[PDB]
Amino acid sequence: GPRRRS
Amino acid sequence: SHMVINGEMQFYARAKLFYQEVPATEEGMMGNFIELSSPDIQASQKFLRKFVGGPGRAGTDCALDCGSGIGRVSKHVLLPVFNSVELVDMMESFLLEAQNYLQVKGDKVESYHCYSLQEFTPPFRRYDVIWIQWVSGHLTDKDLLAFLSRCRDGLKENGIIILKDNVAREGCILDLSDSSVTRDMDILRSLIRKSGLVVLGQEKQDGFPEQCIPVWMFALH
Ligand SMILES: Nc1ncnc2c1ncn2[C@@H]1O[C@H](CSCC[C@H](N)C(=O)O)[C@@H](O)[C@H]1O
Repeated sequence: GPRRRS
Repeated sequence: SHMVINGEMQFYARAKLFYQEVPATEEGMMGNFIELSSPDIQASQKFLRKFVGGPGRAGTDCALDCGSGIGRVSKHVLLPVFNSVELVDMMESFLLEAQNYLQVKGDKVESYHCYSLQEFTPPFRRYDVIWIQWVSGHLTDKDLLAFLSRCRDGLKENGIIILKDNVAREGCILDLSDSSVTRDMDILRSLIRKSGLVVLGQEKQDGFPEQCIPVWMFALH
């Protein structure tokens, strides 16, 4: 699904 | 392939172990960004509408939902538009729960294909639309290239592929915990080009928070 910035 | 993975068996085995613990729910499919499901679905509907229905555009009889999970995209995007939808996912547990999750809409689901996509051949010239959402990052470059080429052969006349996924701003991100690679635009477009597909249209997803990787929709054939 959606994923946070690294 | 831009990145070769030596150890594709271990790579794909780890994704399976990851999805064994993912709840078979809309929130589970969204990875605890359930608040983004609605803006995701609303943008997908409008983008679909641009490329479906009309002379030269894709027809409305049959769609394929790739990496369907329990069928969130089928339920709210595809089944309201197409006369029949088929699901393909590697997790039998998600496919079985799809029958309950889809409620009455599941009466238009013709087949639940339990395959990994890199081992799947979309039925020849069967689909008006092939939807590929939040699963392309799990295929290696070699396997995604091959799978996109096979999707093209699964298209009826005037059919299209819709690819919707995270696109990293710069470079790529390898996630060892779920065996995924978030590609950047240049890598993804190169793979799309090399598969024989052309971009008919592209759109950035709106309404997502800034701390998220951008999401893009592409219409291809
Ligand atoms: N190699 C592979 N082949 C087929 N399915 C895969 C796969 N790797 C991961 N998946 C499936 O991809 C799905 C990603 S979660 C996203 C599900 C759906 N596209 C949605 O947007 O709601 C899971 O159902 C998982 O089982």
